[PDB]
Amino acid sequence: ELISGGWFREEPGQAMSLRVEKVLYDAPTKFQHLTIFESDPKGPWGTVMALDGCIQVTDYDEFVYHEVLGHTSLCSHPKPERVLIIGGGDGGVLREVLRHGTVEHCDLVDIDGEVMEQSKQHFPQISRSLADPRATVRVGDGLAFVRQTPDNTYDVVIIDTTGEAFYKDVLRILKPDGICCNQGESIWLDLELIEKMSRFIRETGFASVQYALMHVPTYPCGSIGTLVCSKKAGVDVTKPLRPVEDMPFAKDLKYYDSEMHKASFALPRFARHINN
Amino acid sequence: GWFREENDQWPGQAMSLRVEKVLYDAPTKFQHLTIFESDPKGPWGTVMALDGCIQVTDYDEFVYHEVLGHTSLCSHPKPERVLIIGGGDGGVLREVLRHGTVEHCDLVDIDGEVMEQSKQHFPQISRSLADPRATVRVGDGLAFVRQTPDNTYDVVIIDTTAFYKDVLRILKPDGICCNQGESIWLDLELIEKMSRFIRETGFASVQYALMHVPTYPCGSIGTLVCSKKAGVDVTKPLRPVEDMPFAKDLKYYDSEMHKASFALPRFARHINN
Ligand SMILES: C[S@@H](CCCN)C[C@H]1O[C@@H](n2cnc3c(N)ncnc32)[C@H](O)[C@@H]1O
Ligand SMILES: C[S@@H](CCCN)C[C@H]1O[C@@H](n2cnc3c(N)ncnc32)[C@H](O)[C@@H]1O
Ligand SMILES: Cc1ccc(COc2cccc3nc(N)nc(N)c23)cc1
Repeated sequence: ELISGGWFREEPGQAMSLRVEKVLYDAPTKFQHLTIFESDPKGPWGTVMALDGCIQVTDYDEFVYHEVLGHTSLCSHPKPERVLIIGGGDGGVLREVLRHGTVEHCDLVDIDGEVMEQSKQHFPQISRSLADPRATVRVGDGLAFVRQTPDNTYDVVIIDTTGEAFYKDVLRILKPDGICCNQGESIWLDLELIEKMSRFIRETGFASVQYALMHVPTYPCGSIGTLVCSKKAGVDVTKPLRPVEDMPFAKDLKYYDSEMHKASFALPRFARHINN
Repeated sequence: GWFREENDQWPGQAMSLRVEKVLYDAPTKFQHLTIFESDPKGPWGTVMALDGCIQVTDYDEFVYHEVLGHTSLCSHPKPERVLIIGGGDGGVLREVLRHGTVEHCDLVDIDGEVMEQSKQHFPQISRSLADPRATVRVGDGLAFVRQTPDNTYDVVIIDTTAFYKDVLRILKPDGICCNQGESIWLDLELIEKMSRFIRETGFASVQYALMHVPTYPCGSIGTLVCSKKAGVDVTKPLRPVEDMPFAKDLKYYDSEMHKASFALPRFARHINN
């Protein structure tokens, strides 16, 4: 029950407010509250999607997190043929993955079928990937999906979502050269959580884990990062194995390139122990 | 009990912080100055705004002060005399003073009430103001540079809320000017203009360095790093901070972050080529 002309508010002791031009969807789903609106056309954001009160997608900045997740992982892999995306119901990470000609197939599993339906309706430049015949899009819980996946199925697993048994399944379903990249977390709000997850994922049996920081302006404090995790040892994910500049789509990307890839693993000194 | 930030140039958008206690709120001869204690449940601590725009918080002031102070002084072969225009809070100056090469720093800020309030409410920032190697002037930086001799400064840092020709003129041959330089998300066209304008004034190279500033609108800002002498690749450090004894005291800046900060998203990269 957002109203056109009203203001959408996101909140300890800080709030962000964006004026609403047209409400497109606002209702609880089976799993979470989903809000989609056209923002004030006098500002840059365009259409906005929020999940339980928190902006997840906007027209203006959607490309950052999708390009970074899709390319930092696939450009770290020698031949990414088969890819899994867990979450990603909006289609953005999938759109990026499908740019890569080496990809033969990509499975995507998101628990909330209404997010994909609403992204098809109101974010066609993000969600058009979901109709690709190289993609199999499924509605289900990713926890159960990886539990039921055979050993050695995927070259790359991306976890684009909003436990010890889960990560051991991710490690087991990846092939020997496997690369995983995981949910965004903030060096400003979540530093302790990042340092724990990084230790835990190495302990689980990944050979290396490096955090890649990116400039997402609509995420709280304006950055987020992903842990890029290599199953095999001797792999340096911080310098691209397969530079995107050698691929025919590089000029179409709005954020990512090789210079940003190498830059993203440089952290502010207070966080640098995450990576060394 | 909320401070609300919203600027006419970015319509239908706002950021707000809960106010625990108001410390100061008055116009000044030049601008509106607001200082408050923010919610103790949150990280920001004490907050200073000027004309309704947050300029400093206890929590993240290190980022903008380290980037400005160290990107510029680490890009200079031997920075002995430094000018700061603005910076009445003391933060750039505190960073500039870490450097053993610096013999003297002049700091010229138009607003004396800023410095006064900063000594009162931000002592861990404004202690620098009392340093024997600094001279602090209340006054317009536009007038100050006009009345400064050619070839006076190694580094000019413009930390603010004909002029550039004067900055170019007062810098020695190998001089570096660094200026606060706007958001790639909300003012990218202003950065393009400024970059071209400074280059045509006669700086030989101008490069934009991006940094993560969590209390700034959309979480980032950058500075334009400008060299009078050509061939000067500012984007790699000439005096790496790691060879200096205060390197581990820093909370944000090091040489990996220096190099990284000049890598721009593809949509903004035409600022640097
Ligand atoms: C919209 S997407 C985040 C925006 C960046 N593209 C986050 C999705 O993760 C899904 N999600 C959350 N938990 C799960 C599980 N357990 N399984 C699959 N998908 C999940 C949720 O439905 C969102 O659509
Ligand atoms: C607070 S500082 C903000 C950045 C975080 N250190 C911005 C300062 O610039 C001063 N300022 C503004 N205009 C001028 C001029 N024209 N000259 C000098 N100082 C100036 C102003 O009073 C602020 O303290
Ligand atoms: C003073 C000022 C702050 C931010 C901005 C632009 O930014 C935003 C605006 C509104 C809502 C936002 N909500 C989220 N999540 N993120 C943002 N960056 C948001 C402009 C001006």
